[PDB]
Amino acid sequence: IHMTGPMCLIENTNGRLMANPEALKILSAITQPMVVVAIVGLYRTGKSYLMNKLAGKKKGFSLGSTVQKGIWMWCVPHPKKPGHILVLLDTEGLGDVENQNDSWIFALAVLLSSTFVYNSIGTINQQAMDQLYYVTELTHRIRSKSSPDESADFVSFFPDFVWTLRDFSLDLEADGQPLTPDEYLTYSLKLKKGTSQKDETFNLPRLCIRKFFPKKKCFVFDRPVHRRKLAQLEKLQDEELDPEFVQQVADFCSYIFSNSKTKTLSGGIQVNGPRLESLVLTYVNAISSGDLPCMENAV
Ligand SMILES: Nc1nc2c(ncn2[C@@H]2O[C@H](COP(=O)(O)O)[C@@H](O)[C@H]2O)c(=O)[nH]1
Repeated sequence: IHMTGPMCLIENTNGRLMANPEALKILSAITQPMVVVAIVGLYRTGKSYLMNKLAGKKKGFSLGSTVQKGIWMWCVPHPKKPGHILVLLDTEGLGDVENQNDSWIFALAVLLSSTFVYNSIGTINQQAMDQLYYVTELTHRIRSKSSPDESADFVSFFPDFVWTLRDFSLDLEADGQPLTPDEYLTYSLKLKKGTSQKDETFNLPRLCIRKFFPKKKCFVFDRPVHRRKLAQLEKLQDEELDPEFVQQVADFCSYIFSNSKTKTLSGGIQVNGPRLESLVLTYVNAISSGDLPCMENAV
Protein backbone atom coordinates (compact mmCIF):
# COMPACT_ATOMS: atom_id res chain seq x y z
CA ILE A 1 0.00 0.00 0.00
CA HIS A 2 2.77 2.36 -1.24
CA MET A 3 1.18 5.60 0.11
CA THR A 4 4.33 7.29 1.46
CA GLY A 5 2.45 10.44 2.47
CA PRO A 6 -1.04 11.97 2.47
CA MET A 7 -3.05 12.80 -0.67
CA CYS A 8 -5.99 15.12 -1.31
CA LEU A 9 -9.30 13.25 -1.67
CA ILE A 10 -11.64 16.26 -1.97
CA GLU A 11 -10.19 19.62 -3.01
CA ASN A 12 -11.67 23.05 -2.27
CA THR A 13 -11.30 25.45 -5.20
CA ASN A 14 -13.39 28.55 -6.07
CA GLY A 15 -15.88 27.51 -3.38
CA ARG A 16 -16.35 24.33 -5.42
CA LEU A 17 -15.95 20.86 -3.87
CA MET A 18 -14.27 18.54 -6.39
CA ALA A 19 -13.52 14.88 -5.68
CA ASN A 20 -10.08 13.63 -6.72
CA PRO A 21 -9.93 10.99 -9.52
CA GLU A 22 -6.33 10.06 -8.60
CA ALA A 23 -7.51 9.45 -5.02
CA LEU A 24 -10.55 7.46 -6.17
CA LYS A 25 -8.46 5.00 -8.23
CA ILE A 26 -6.47 4.33 -5.06
CA LEU A 27 -9.59 3.65 -2.97
CA SER A 28 -10.94 1.34 -5.70
CA ALA A 29 -7.75 -0.77 -5.61
CA ILE A 30 -8.11 -1.51 -1.88
CA THR A 31 -10.47 -4.50 -1.46
CA GLN A 32 -9.98 -4.87 2.31
CA PRO A 33 -12.27 -3.46 5.07
CA MET A 34 -11.53 0.05 6.28
CA VAL A 35 -11.33 1.96 9.54
CA VAL A 36 -11.90 5.61 8.66
CA VAL A 37 -10.62 8.14 11.19
CA ALA A 38 -11.20 11.81 10.39
CA ILE A 39 -8.96 14.31 12.17
CA VAL A 40 -10.98 17.52 11.85
CA GLY A 41 -10.57 21.03 13.23
CA LEU A 42 -9.07 24.44 12.48
CA TYR A 43 -5.85 24.81 10.47
CA ARG A 44 -2.55 25.09 12.40
CA THR A 45 -3.77 23.22 15.51
CA GLY A 46 -1.42 20.25 15.22
CA LYS A 47 -3.71 17.84 13.37
CA SER A 48 -0.88 16.73 11.06
CA TYR A 49 1.02 15.21 14.00
CA LEU A 50 -1.96 13.01 14.90
CA MET A 51 -2.13 11.97 11.24
CA ASN A 52 1.56 11.05 10.94
CA LYS A 53 1.54 9.32 14.32
CA LEU A 54 -1.62 7.43 13.30
CA ALA A 55 -0.13 6.53 9.90
CA GLY A 56 2.77 5.04 11.87
CA LYS A 57 5.31 7.59 10.64
CA LYS A 58 8.29 7.98 12.99
CA LYS A 59 9.41 11.46 11.90
CA GLY A 60 6.12 13.33 11.77
CA PHE A 61 6.14 16.70 13.51
CA SER A 62 6.63 19.49 10.96
CA LEU A 63 7.58 23.01 12.04
CA GLY A 64 5.82 25.70 10.04
CA SER A 65 4.34 24.34 6.81
CA THR A 66 4.59 27.82 5.27
CA VAL A 67 2.58 28.66 2.12
CA GLN A 68 4.85 30.74 -0.15
CA LYS A 69 -7.42 22.66 1.29
CA GLY A 70 -10.28 20.16 1.60
CA ILE A 71 -10.03 16.54 2.71
CA TRP A 72 -6.70 14.73 2.50
CA MET A 73 -6.33 10.95 2.85
CA TRP A 74 -3.72 8.48 4.11
CA CYS A 75 -4.30 4.75 3.63
CA VAL A 76 -1.98 2.56 5.68
CA PRO A 77 -2.43 -1.04 6.92
CA HIS A 78 -4.13 -1.24 10.32
CA PRO A 79 -1.36 -1.74 12.91
CA LYS A 80 -3.60 -3.93 15.12
CA LYS A 81 -5.93 -5.43 12.51
CA PRO A 82 -4.33 -7.62 9.81
CA GLY A 83 -6.52 -7.81 6.71
CA HIS A 84 -7.94 -4.41 7.66
CA ILE A 85 -6.87 -1.04 6.25
CA LEU A 86 -6.70 2.26 8.12
CA VAL A 87 -7.98 5.20 6.09
CA LEU A 88 -7.03 8.57 7.57
CA LEU A 89 -8.88 11.73 6.63
CA ASP A 90 -7.79 15.27 7.45
CA THR A 91 -9.81 18.48 7.03
CA GLU A 92 -7.27 20.80 5.41
CA GLY A 93 -7.45 24.59 5.30
CA LEU A 94 -10.48 25.08 7.57
CA GLY A 95 -10.66 28.82 8.27
CA ASP A 96 -7.21 29.48 6.78
CA VAL A 97 -7.47 32.54 4.50
CA GLU A 98 -10.96 33.26 5.90
CA ASN A 99 -19.65 29.64 -0.49
CA GLN A 100 -17.63 28.79 2.63
CA ASN A 101 -17.42 25.01 2.23
CA ASP A 102 -15.92 24.70 5.72
CA SER A 103 -19.09 23.17 7.19
CA TRP A 104 -19.43 20.85 4.17
CA ILE A 105 -15.83 19.55 4.32
CA PHE A 106 -16.39 19.10 8.06
CA ALA A 107 -19.61 17.18 7.30
CA LEU A 108 -18.11 14.87 4.65
CA ALA A 109 -15.34 13.96 7.10
CA VAL A 110 -17.93 12.94 9.72
CA LEU A 111 -20.01 11.19 7.03
CA LEU A 112 -17.13 9.18 5.49
CA SER A 113 -15.51 8.42 8.85
CA SER A 114 -15.97 5.50 11.21
CA THR A 115 -14.39 7.55 14.02
CA PHE A 116 -14.61 11.32 14.41
CA VAL A 117 -11.71 13.23 15.99
CA TYR A 118 -12.25 16.92 16.74
CA ASN A 119 -9.03 18.89 17.30
CA SER A 120 -9.03 22.33 18.94
CA ILE A 121 -6.82 24.68 20.96
CA GLY A 122 -7.49 25.94 24.48
CA THR A 123 -10.58 25.38 26.61
CA ILE A 124 -13.86 24.07 25.16
CA ASN A 125 -15.70 27.12 23.79
CA GLN A 126 -19.22 27.77 22.45
CA GLN A 127 -17.95 28.34 18.89
CA ALA A 128 -16.80 24.70 18.77
CA MET A 129 -20.10 23.51 20.28
CA ASP A 130 -22.16 25.44 17.71
CA GLN A 131 -20.36 24.07 14.64
CA LEU A 132 -20.37 20.59 16.18
CA TYR A 133 -24.13 21.10 16.48
CA TYR A 134 -24.29 22.50 12.94
CA VAL A 135 -22.44 19.55 11.38
CA THR A 136 -24.56 16.95 13.18
CA GLU A 137 -27.69 18.33 11.52
CA LEU A 138 -25.89 19.05 8.22
CA THR A 139 -24.78 15.39 8.01
CA HIS A 140 -28.40 14.41 8.69
CA ARG A 141 -29.60 16.48 5.73
CA ILE A 142 -26.96 15.08 3.34
CA ARG A 143 -27.28 11.42 4.39
CA SER A 144 -31.06 11.76 4.01
CA LYS A 145 -30.55 12.96 0.42
CA SER A 146 -29.07 9.49 -0.24
CA SER A 147 -31.78 7.35 1.43
CA PRO A 148 -33.93 5.33 -1.05
CA ASP A 149 -37.13 6.99 0.26
CA GLU A 150 -37.58 10.79 0.30
CA SER A 151 -34.97 8.51 15.41
CA ALA A 152 -32.74 5.59 16.46
CA ASP A 153 -31.89 4.87 12.80
CA PHE A 154 -29.60 7.89 12.31
CA VAL A 155 -27.75 7.52 15.64
CA SER A 156 -26.60 4.03 14.55
CA PHE A 157 -24.89 5.67 11.55
CA PHE A 158 -22.92 8.31 13.46
CA PRO A 159 -19.20 7.81 14.20
CA ASP A 160 -17.52 7.70 17.62
CA PHE A 161 -16.44 11.05 19.03
CA VAL A 162 -12.92 11.96 20.18
CA TRP A 163 -11.97 15.45 21.35
CA THR A 164 -8.26 16.30 21.29
CA LEU A 165 -7.55 19.49 23.19
CA ARG A 166 -4.31 21.28 22.33
CA ASP A 167 -1.97 23.77 24.08
CA PHE A 168 -4.23 23.04 27.03
CA SER A 169 -1.29 21.79 29.07
CA LEU A 170 -3.17 23.68 31.77
CA ASP A 171 -6.10 21.33 32.49
CA LEU A 172 -5.92 21.76 36.27
CA GLU A 173 -9.15 21.32 38.25
CA ALA A 174 -10.62 18.80 40.71
CA ASP A 175 -13.01 17.84 43.51
CA GLY A 176 -10.64 15.81 45.72
CA GLN A 177 -8.91 13.97 42.88
CA PRO A 178 -7.73 15.72 39.67
CA LEU A 179 -10.19 15.69 36.77
CA THR A 180 -9.47 13.26 33.93
CA PRO A 181 -9.69 14.48 30.31
CA ASP A 182 -13.00 12.57 30.07
CA GLU A 183 -14.45 14.19 33.22
CA TYR A 184 -13.33 17.56 31.85
CA LEU A 185 -15.40 16.82 28.74
CA THR A 186 -18.66 16.05 30.57
CA TYR A 187 -17.97 19.03 32.85
CA SER A 188 -17.51 21.49 29.97
CA LEU A 189 -20.55 19.73 28.48
CA LYS A 190 -22.75 20.41 31.51
CA LEU A 191 -26.02 22.18 30.74
CA LYS A 192 -26.78 25.63 32.11
CA LYS A 193 -29.55 25.47 34.72
CA GLY A 194 -31.96 28.24 33.77
CA THR A 195 -35.36 28.68 32.13
CA SER A 196 -33.98 31.40 29.84
CA GLN A 197 -33.57 31.86 26.06
CA LYS A 198 -29.85 32.59 26.45
CA ASP A 199 -29.11 29.31 28.25
CA GLU A 200 -31.49 27.65 25.77
CA THR A 201 -29.35 28.90 22.88
CA PHE A 202 -26.41 27.47 24.85
CA ASN A 203 -27.68 24.01 25.85
CA LEU A 204 -28.88 22.98 22.38
CA PRO A 205 -25.38 21.95 21.14
CA ARG A 206 -24.78 20.10 24.44
CA LEU A 207 -28.11 18.28 24.09
CA CYS A 208 -27.20 17.40 20.50
CA ILE A 209 -23.85 15.85 21.46
CA ARG A 210 -25.61 13.96 24.28
CA LYS A 211 -27.87 12.17 21.79
CA PHE A 212 -25.76 11.74 18.63
CA PHE A 213 -22.34 10.94 20.09
CA PRO A 214 -22.91 8.00 22.48
CA LYS A 215 -19.28 6.87 22.78
CA LYS A 216 -17.21 9.93 23.68
CA LYS A 217 -13.52 10.01 24.57
CA CYS A 218 -11.54 13.15 25.43
CA PHE A 219 -7.81 13.86 25.22
CA VAL A 220 -5.98 16.85 26.69
CA PHE A 221 -2.53 17.48 25.20
CA ASP A 222 0.44 19.41 26.56
CA ARG A 223 2.11 22.27 24.68
CA PRO A 224 4.68 20.67 22.32
CA VAL A 225 8.10 21.71 23.57
CA HIS A 226 11.14 21.02 21.40
CA ARG A 227 14.65 22.02 20.35
CA ARG A 228 14.81 25.35 18.47
CA LYS A 229 14.13 25.46 14.74
CA LEU A 230 17.62 24.52 13.57
CA ALA A 231 17.39 25.85 10.00
CA GLN A 232 13.71 26.59 9.31
CA LEU A 233 11.15 24.61 7.27
CA GLU A 234 11.78 21.06 8.61
CA LYS A 235 10.20 18.00 10.28
CA LEU A 236 11.30 16.93 13.79
CA GLN A 237 11.27 13.53 15.52
CA ASP A 238 9.65 12.22 18.74
CA GLU A 239 12.96 12.09 20.66
CA GLU A 240 13.11 15.88 20.24
CA LEU A 241 9.66 16.73 21.65
CA ASP A 242 8.36 16.99 25.22
CA PRO A 243 8.27 13.34 26.41
CA GLU A 244 4.79 13.87 27.92
CA PHE A 245 3.40 15.19 24.63
CA VAL A 246 4.79 12.09 22.89
CA GLN A 247 3.27 9.74 25.50
CA GLN A 248 -0.10 11.53 25.38
CA VAL A 249 -0.37 11.36 21.58
CA ALA A 250 0.71 7.70 21.74
CA ASP A 251 -2.00 6.88 24.30
CA PHE A 252 -4.37 8.55 21.83
CA CYS A 253 -3.12 6.42 18.92
CA SER A 254 -3.51 3.25 21.03
CA TYR A 255 -7.16 4.13 21.72
CA ILE A 256 -7.64 4.50 17.94
CA PHE A 257 -5.96 1.21 16.97
CA SER A 258 -8.16 -0.67 19.44
CA ASN A 259 -11.48 1.12 20.01
CA SER A 260 -12.21 2.34 16.45
CA LYS A 261 -14.67 0.12 14.57
CA THR A 262 -14.66 -0.88 10.89
CA LYS A 263 -16.72 1.49 8.72
CA THR A 264 -20.15 -0.01 8.02
CA LEU A 265 -23.00 0.89 5.67
CA SER A 266 -26.71 0.34 6.29
CA GLY A 267 -27.53 -3.29 7.05
CA GLY A 268 -24.10 -3.66 8.65
CA ILE A 269 -22.04 -4.27 5.50
CA GLN A 270 -18.37 -3.46 6.09
CA VAL A 271 -17.03 -0.65 3.91
CA ASN A 272 -13.99 -1.24 1.71
CA GLY A 273 -12.09 0.88 -0.83
CA PRO A 274 -14.54 0.75 -3.77
CA ARG A 275 -17.41 1.21 -1.28
CA LEU A 276 -15.78 4.40 0.03
CA GLU A 277 -15.31 5.68 -3.53
CA SER A 278 -19.07 5.29 -4.02
CA LEU A 279 -19.76 7.16 -0.77
CA VAL A 280 -17.36 9.98 -1.72
CA LEU A 281 -19.00 10.37 -5.14
CA THR A 282 -22.52 10.12 -3.65
CA TYR A 283 -21.90 12.74 -0.97
CA VAL A 284 -19.96 15.09 -3.27
CA ASN A 285 -22.83 14.77 -5.78
CA ALA A 286 -25.41 15.43 -3.05
CA ILE A 287 -23.55 18.62 -2.08
CA SER A 288 -22.28 19.88 -5.46
CA SER A 289 -25.87 19.47 -6.67
CA GLY A 290 -26.88 22.53 -4.64
CA ASP A 291 -30.17 20.68 -4.25
CA LEU A 292 -30.84 19.54 -0.65
CA PRO A 293 -34.37 18.31 0.21
CA CYS A 294 -35.96 20.31 3.02
CA MET A 295 -37.32 17.69 5.40
CA GLU A 296 -38.08 17.95 9.12
CA ASN A 297 -35.23 18.83 11.50
CA ALA A 298 -33.49 16.37 13.82
CA VAL A 299 -31.81 18.96 16.10
N1 LIG B 1 -0.51 25.07 18.70
C1 LIG B 1 -0.08 23.85 18.40
N2 LIG B 1 0.57 23.63 17.19
C2 LIG B 1 1.03 22.35 16.87
C3 LIG B 1 0.85 21.29 17.74
N3 LIG B 1 1.39 20.21 17.16
C4 LIG B 1 1.88 20.59 15.97
N4 LIG B 1 1.66 21.89 15.80
C5 LIG B 1 2.01 22.77 14.65
O1 LIG B 1 0.74 23.13 14.05
C6 LIG B 1 0.84 23.01 12.62
C7 LIG B 1 -0.04 21.86 12.16
O2 LIG B 1 -1.10 22.36 11.37
P1 LIG B 1 -2.34 21.42 11.04
O3 LIG B 1 -2.00 20.03 10.67
O4 LIG B 1 -3.30 21.47 12.34
O5 LIG B 1 -3.12 22.19 9.86
C8 LIG B 1 2.31 22.75 12.28
O6 LIG B 1 2.95 23.99 11.95
C9 LIG B 1 2.89 22.16 13.56
O7 LIG B 1 4.24 22.62 13.74
C10 LIG B 1 0.21 21.50 18.96
O8 LIG B 1 0.05 20.57 19.75
N5 LIG B 1 -0.26 22.78 19.30
